[PDB]
Amino acid sequence: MSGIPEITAYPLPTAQQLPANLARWSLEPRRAVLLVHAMQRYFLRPLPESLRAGLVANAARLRRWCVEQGVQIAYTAQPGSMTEEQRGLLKDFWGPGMRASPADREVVEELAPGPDDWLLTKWRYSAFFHSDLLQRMRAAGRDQLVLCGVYAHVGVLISTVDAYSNDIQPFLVADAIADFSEAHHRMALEYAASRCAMVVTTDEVLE
Amino acid sequence: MSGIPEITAYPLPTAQQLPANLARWSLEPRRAVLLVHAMQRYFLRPLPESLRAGLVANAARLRRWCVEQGVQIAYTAQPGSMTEEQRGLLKDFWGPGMRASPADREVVEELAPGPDDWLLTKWRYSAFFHSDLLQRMRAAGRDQLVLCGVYAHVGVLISTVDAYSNDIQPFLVADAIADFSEAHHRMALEYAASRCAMVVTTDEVLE
Ligand SMILES: CCCCCCCCO[C@@H]1O[C@H](CO)[C@@H](O)[C@H](O)[C@H]1O
Ligand SMILES: CCCCCCCCO[C@@H]1O[C@H](CO)[C@@H](O)[C@H](O)[C@H]1O
Ligand SMILES: C=C(O[C@H]1C=CC=C(C(=O)O)[C@@H]1O)C(=O)O
Ligand SMILES: C=C(O[C@H]1C=CC=C(C(=O)O)[C@@H]1O)C(=O)O
Repeated sequence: MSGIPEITAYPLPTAQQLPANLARWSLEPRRAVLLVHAMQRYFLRPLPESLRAGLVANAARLRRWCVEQGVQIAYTAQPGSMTEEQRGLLKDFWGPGMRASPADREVVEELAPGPDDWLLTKWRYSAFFHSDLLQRMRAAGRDQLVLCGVYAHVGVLISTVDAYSNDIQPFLVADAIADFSEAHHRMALEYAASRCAMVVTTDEVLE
Repeated sequence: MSGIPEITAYPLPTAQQLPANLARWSLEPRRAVLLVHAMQRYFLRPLPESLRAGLVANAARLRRWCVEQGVQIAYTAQPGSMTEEQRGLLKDFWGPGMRASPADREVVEELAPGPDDWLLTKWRYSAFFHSDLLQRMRAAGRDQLVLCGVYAHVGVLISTVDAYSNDIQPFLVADAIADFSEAHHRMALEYAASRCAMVVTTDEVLE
């Protein structure tokens, strides 16, 4: 009862297909965190292999640049086997959710965390919710957030909104996210570019 | 430089045009708060009069039922004349924002707050952000939230998401909200019904 629908293959958007950004922010490595959002085996299994492959190749490219440039890396991941109390109203849309087993909860090996990277717990749509993401960013002097991962219109977008709300400038990497469908993905970008982030492609980040 | 686009008249959705709810929550007055979200003069002036009139008539109907049934009423409102620091990244999409003058910041008279109603400050998209909404709901023993107001896809939706995330069951009143366009409004409902709320009409609440 995952609540996650059948996902049909679609192309990741190119720079030419992105909506116009209304903001004018510019990414500075020294100010930034890369949020690798919910790239757990359980959340990537629903993706068709072509989409999975495109997503993980770009996120990996992105992560390597970030490490080379001194961008702080952060992963969010659900603990798995949430208690009823922990699960709360996620139950109603998404069932009991993934198990606390390596097969479900592991970050996929192509994005394997390194010793210096932050490991944050995901409870709800926003990566900041009941995590110490905000506190860590403040204590690290980092006020920009680069987002990649899944699902574009759900946790990725809501995390973007929350960062924005905390006066943290977000950069949503349009082809290093994936979603339930092309339309969901496109609408997440449209929302971001006009309401809370700079929408960019992986190449655009790498310059 | 409000950032608010020209809004063209459109009909509020009827029960038959609503997306299917995936949740099964049921509103109990004793558990609930009615959030009258950003119904300030400044935010309603961009609406064409037909849309304004439909919105305020349904919100008023809703508020009267809520009072008759013992539902706690709460208003959110921006202080106006935000400092640069207070305004933060809202500046980039929405300019300096409304003034701290009655002409901008007042709740519209058709929804005039009463002495028992909560007055909460709005800073960002989510009504909970830097307000004491959550704290008050917890201390009042209320764990359901009925939302009306503007703009459907921005603060109304993000507030709905935040309530949901705090295991507070939301009820989004589809024809007691308004938005930048019909498509924005419809997509907010689609999002809500499948991700964070029961979507209902004013009549459906009044039974
Ligand atoms: C910016 C993001 C915009 C998303 C607009 C609608 C998002 C919710 O879309 C929902 O997806 C479900 C499949 O998961 C469908 O079954 C629902 O009918 C549909 O409304
Ligand atoms: C669930 C809510 C879905 C909204 C999908 C897109 C929302 C943002 O829509 C934006 O509205 C602007 C006018 O304000 C347009 O100028 C932008 O081009 C458009 O992308
Ligand atoms: C990958 C996300 O997880 C959520 C979305 C679908 C299923 C979930 C679950 O089973 O818990 C999440 O709540 C995200 O927030 O985008
Ligand atoms: C009515 C809202 O205010 C926001 C939306 C547009 C302009 C705003 C402003 O000028 O501050 C808000 O940030 C809402 O969150 O939906």
